Amino acid sequence: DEDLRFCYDILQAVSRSFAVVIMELDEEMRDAVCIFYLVLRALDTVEDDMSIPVEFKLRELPKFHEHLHDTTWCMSGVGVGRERELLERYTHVTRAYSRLGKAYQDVISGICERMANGMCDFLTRKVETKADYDLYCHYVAGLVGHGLTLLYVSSGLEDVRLADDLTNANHMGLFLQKTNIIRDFYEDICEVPPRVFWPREIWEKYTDDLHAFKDELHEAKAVECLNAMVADALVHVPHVVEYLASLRDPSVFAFSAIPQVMAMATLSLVFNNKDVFHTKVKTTRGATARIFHYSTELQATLQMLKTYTLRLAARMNAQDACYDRIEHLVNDAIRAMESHQ
Amino acid sequence: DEDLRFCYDILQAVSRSFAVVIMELDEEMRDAVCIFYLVLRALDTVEDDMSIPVEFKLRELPKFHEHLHDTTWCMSGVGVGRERELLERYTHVTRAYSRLGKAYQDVISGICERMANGMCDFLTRKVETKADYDLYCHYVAGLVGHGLTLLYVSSGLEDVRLADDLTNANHMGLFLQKTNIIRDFYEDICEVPPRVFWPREIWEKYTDDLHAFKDELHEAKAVECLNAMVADALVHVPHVVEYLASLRDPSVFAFSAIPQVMAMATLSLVFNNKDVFHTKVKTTRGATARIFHYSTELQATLQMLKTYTLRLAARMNAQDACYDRIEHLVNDAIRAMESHQ
Amino acid sequence: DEDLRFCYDILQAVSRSFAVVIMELDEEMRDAVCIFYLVLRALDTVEDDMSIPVEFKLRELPKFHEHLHDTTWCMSGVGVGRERELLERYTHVTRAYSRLGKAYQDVISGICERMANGMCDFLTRKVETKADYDLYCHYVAGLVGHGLTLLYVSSGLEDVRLADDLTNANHMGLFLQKTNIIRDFYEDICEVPPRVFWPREIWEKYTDDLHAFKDELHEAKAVECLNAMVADALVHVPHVVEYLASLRDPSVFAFSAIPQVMAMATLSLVFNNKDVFHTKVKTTRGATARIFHYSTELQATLQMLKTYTLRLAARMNAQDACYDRIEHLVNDAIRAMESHQ
Amino acid sequence: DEDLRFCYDILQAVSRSFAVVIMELDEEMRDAVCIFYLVLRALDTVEDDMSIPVEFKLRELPKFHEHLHDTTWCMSGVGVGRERELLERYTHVTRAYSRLGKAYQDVISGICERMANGMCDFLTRKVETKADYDLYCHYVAGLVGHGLTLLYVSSGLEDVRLADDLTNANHMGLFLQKTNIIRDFYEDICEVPPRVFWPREIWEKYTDDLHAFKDELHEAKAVECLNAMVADALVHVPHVVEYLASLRDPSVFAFSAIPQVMAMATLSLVFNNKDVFHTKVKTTRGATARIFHYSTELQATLQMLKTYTLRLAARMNAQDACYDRIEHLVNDAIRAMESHQ
Ligand SMILES: COCCCOc1ccc(C#C[C@@]2(O)CN3CCC2CC3)c(Cc2ccccc2)n1
Ligand SMILES: COCCCOc1ccc(C#C[C@@]2(O)CN3CCC2CC3)c(Cc2ccccc2)n1
Ligand SMILES: COCCCOc1ccc(C#C[C@@]2(O)CN3CCC2CC3)c(Cc2ccccc2)n1
Ligand SMILES: COCCCOc1ccc(C#C[C@@]2(O)CN3CCC2CC3)c(Cc2ccccc2)n1
Repeated sequence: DEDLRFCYDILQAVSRSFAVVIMELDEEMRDAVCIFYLVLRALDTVEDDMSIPVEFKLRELPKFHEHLHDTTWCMSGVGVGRERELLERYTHVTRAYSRLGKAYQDVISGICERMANGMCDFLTRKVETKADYDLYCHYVAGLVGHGLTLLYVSSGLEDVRLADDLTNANHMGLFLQKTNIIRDFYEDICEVPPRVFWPREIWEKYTDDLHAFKDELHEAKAVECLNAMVADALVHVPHVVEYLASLRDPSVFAFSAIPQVMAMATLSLVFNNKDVFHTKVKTTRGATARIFHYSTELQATLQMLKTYTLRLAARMNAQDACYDRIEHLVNDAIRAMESHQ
Repeated sequence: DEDLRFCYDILQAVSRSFAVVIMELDEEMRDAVCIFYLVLRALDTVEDDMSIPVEFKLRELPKFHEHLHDTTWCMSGVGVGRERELLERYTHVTRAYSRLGKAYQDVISGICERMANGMCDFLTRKVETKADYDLYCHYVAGLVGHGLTLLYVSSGLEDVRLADDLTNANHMGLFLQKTNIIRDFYEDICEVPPRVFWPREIWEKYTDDLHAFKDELHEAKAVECLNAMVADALVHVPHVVEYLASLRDPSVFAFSAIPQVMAMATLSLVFNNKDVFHTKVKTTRGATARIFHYSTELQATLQMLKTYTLRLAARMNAQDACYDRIEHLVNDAIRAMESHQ
Repeated sequence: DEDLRFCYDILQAVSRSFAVVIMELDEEMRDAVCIFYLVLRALDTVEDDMSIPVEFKLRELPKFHEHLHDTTWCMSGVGVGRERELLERYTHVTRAYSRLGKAYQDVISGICERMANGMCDFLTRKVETKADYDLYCHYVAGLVGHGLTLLYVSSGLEDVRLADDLTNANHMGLFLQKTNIIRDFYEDICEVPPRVFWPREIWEKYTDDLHAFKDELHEAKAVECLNAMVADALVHVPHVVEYLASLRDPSVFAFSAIPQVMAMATLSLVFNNKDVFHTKVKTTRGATARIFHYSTELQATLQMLKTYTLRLAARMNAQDACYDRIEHLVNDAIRAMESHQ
Repeated sequence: DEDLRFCYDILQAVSRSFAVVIMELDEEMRDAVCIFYLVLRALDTVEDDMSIPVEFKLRELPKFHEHLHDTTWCMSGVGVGRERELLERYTHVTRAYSRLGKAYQDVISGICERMANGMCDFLTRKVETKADYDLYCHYVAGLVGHGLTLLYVSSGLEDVRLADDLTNANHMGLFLQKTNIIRDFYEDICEVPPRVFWPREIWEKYTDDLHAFKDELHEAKAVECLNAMVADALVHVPHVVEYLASLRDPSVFAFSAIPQVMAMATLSLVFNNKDVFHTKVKTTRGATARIFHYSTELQATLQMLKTYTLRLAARMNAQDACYDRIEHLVNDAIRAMESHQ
């Protein structure tokens, strides 16, 4: 019992936000998801440490998942804060892993490698085009979408058919990662070395240097560039709706809907707002609470996404460049929503 | 009309959950059970209220049922909040009561009296032996099983052969009560004054002072006594199944299954759980939602009780000495379960 | 009464359907047919445990029919569900046995033995050819035909000049059994350990791996392999009609016509259907409701059979590999039905 | 001492291909390689036997490596020829295993267990994609390349850095295992039941039924497919050239180079050759004698490899489909060789 407790204790300590949503699931579902998260967290931890040689990463990450069967493996000099204790006591994670159904072990191990390999691809090349941006997000978010979906099936809580086409599942992950990449633009831009995710194929149409946006000036394009990033994100919404409306199990739904609705609300805020280049754009605790409270069933869930979407569209002028691309990205979204009510 | 609307309004107020389950019954049977619950409720409001003297209770309780024919009666000095209001306006209960079929009225009175007496017995003495434990749960729960079963037969929805041996009916109520007694340990002991139900004949083998389970120091002995308790409740599982399998009506079944399935799920969570000693362990709103949805038919019900049963035996370790008492009990439970598939 | 009650409350607990058809019969024969069924199922239960030794079967099976007196018998560690209860409390079957007339008693014994050995012959061996097929079905199903036919005779209800030739009596059994083997495939293929009854001589022509059928990428050949199975079945049809036509007792006809009609209906549904490889295919409640209702006399029976035989021919087209063939088999069937109108 | 005798004895009886290259190793390292082989050999005998329930393999194969410490362990009746005698007296192995550098023991156990679970993972599922193919070859061959590589470093004969990247080592195993699968096509497709490894993602393009590759009628699409397989295998060559060129110890190089060269020689003979679909194409013993004699030095090895890679290419012609892909892969392997000269 000491193993699973260490997992949940470090989970809540390294990702309190997500640590709350995950408590929507129960029994073995939450157990697997918890371990699944920690593994990917450990993986990303190593891949994020810049004091680690590139080669070491290029040959260790690809076989990271192999340590999932070695109940003796662990690290000692890596990890930021509590992220350290996770790698130093990984034994608890792997030992808990070996208790999950053989079905859960595979999805986790499989995704861990696929993601790890995807990370190695970007450890040697920059993110220039949108394809790169969509592929990168697919590795750190999209695949996460695949894994979870494969879990709802292996659990028997959802219809086996939910895993034929994972396009939407991938969309579920992209909507979150992108909404995040946008908001967390300032924190990521100043860090040394600077971690950039915004594709040159999008910001180059606005500036020569990206780290020139902090400056209160150029603020006119910063917005236009930001909106371009938002629009690019509003593309996944329609698919997000489709994926949610395909969920039947109440537990699996709340765990899948809460993050999405939370993202749409986040976008409706960061959209067409300069304050994104200087500080953290967060939703009010009241909005956070309610979302976590009503996103238990489709209807009410679609009912909120529908609201935030309008509060996103109803914030720009026909003078703002994207009044068109958005006016459609909004209808396309609302449509999908209206087609399930 | 208005009396009924009060009873149903006070119901969801004093006990939401049950107020949702009771909706599984038809207006006919529902009106009776709702009043049956409020009677036993107002009765408990007197027993559990330590703010008043014992000579007041042993004076009022014994003749509580008699008040059912006095639509004027009411008590205005016992209980807290809602429950307190239930007594000050007990009139509505008796009102609607007089509007019930004689058959129902009598069953509600017989149980109210027999329970009232039982409460008095344990009102001037504690629970030391297991027999005490069982006998008590009988007076406050087992009898409810008898009453309900009698109401089912009386109504005609269930066959008369059901009331031949109220043994399994008693088991139904015991499984629920024991599960609650096991979960609300910390809450009941942090009561002023402390409320204890765990039979001395049991904790006596793990500590001389039950209050030691609150301190982590005795975490081992605590969880070791907790598992002993859970083991005591598993004895009723095989019987609960039999009773649920003897029900023919779809409405009565659901109303009888849901609670049982909710208890098993809860029992699988608090099993070998130490959190039980510092907080209240509960199922996820989503899981309790999945239970209300499928506890409509026997089979679907049996596989849920099965799953949760297997979950209980899984969270078990071979290292500790309770693994044996249980392994044997889980089999008798799963056996009886498969014994109907 | 205490013994038959058990025999009935148990019969009604494993084959709800047959437990409804058996009531078409008369008290004298019903009680007999009932015990006759139980004994056989009690037998199949022994012949169908995969967590039980082989040298236990024969050593115990061929002494099965012998143990049908010795009212002091019973097996405590056999099957699952109610079945094991039938064996752990087999006693009620042996006294209700003698309690019952003996003209039948001998028939039960005769087959009970024959069938048991037929099962022994196949325990270690398996089905490689259609010869193994028709043979196996003979022991488990065909013989039930001989039996029932015999019981019919000895009861004076049917002509003694009917137990002379038993060919058709075997066809009734094979048809019923073979139809179940086709419909209950996925259910059997998923048995753990696996259960196979399909002639190696047949699927060796549409594939090289039977378990493969679970696939969705072998369909085309899987269905035509199914068509072949159905084709093989339709060979008994003409002989089924003939038998039903000979029966002259209203009560004995219904009990012998419904199962057949139910089979033809099911067979006319599984034919050229892929759904058979991922779920059980069964007649709608309304369809089966009409079957029990009309299959009381010959004419009505022959008409439904025909109707269903004309729905199995409506699913195929010229492009089919068994098309021009089945039209032949479908004819031989109708011809027979049409020669009694 | 007497036990290593049994080990080498059995070794020379079971494996006639590797037995020679192993015997030529340096005593110390050799014993571990001998036992390492005998271990995997015992494991395989289990997976490759069709008289065992696959329901008990999945439950015990993953435990097989545990017996490596229990000198009293052995298996009663499984496997034929000498392989049977292998487990019956598996003690000689385990006791010889005991007296080996703990490092060697850890490597054998690790690979053994990992390979075992890989077999179970492929006992239920089959090879449909080119992923299942590479993954399967990985479990039963790539891992062997891992173990040996680990054993090399463990002995100190090779630099500790040889274990850094095990990707090339994996390529080593795949080149051998694949060449055999391609060469043993006929021998395998004519089994009871049949054995197949050629990925559907490849042959589904050249036929509807793989078995159709035995008829002179489908001789055209048979070869065209065989070429697809050869190309797939020719992908691992470049890495093979790299791994060999990384070995510094003569003993290790000879043992590693010979098998690789032999495979390429065999591949150059089966390529575009159609006798494969009915006979077992092989290298003349005089050729495998020339290879053993010269594959002791890098340059000599690279040379032989090149000339075998060249004639494999000088086999196809313009009118051949694979012509283009072969050139690329061939010249790709060539360049790798000329790179180390
Ligand atoms: C129904 O579809 C569900 C789609 C979920 O989409 C995604 C997308 C990205 C993430 C994430 C994340 C992290 O911030 C946490 N750790 C894993 C990747 C990164 C960095 C370390 C996550 C969070 C996540 C991570 C691991 C397990 C579950 C969920 N989910
Ligand atoms: C088919 O068998 C049915 C067995 C039902 O078993 C149980 C067991 C315990 C309870 C309860 C309860 C209470 O908390 C609510 N009130 C009545 C007894 C106590 C205190 C006041 C109850 C809830 C209950 C009580 C009265 C009426 C309906 C349901 N049922
Ligand atoms: C007028 O001709 C009548 C032909 C009846 O043909 C058949 C064929 C098969 C069966 C059957 C069956 C079982 O599923 C039930 N038990 C007996 C054999 C198997 C397994 C255990 C049965 C059902 C059966 C079994 C026992 C007694 C009566 C009928 N009948
Ligand atoms: C320097 O890199 C060396 C790469 C060697 O590549 C490979 C690839 C495949 C095999 C093999 C094999 C087997 O047929 C024999 N047994 C082990 C795996 C299978 C089945 C049972 C083997 C043969 C083998 C197996 C065990 C010990 C030594 C060699 N080696």
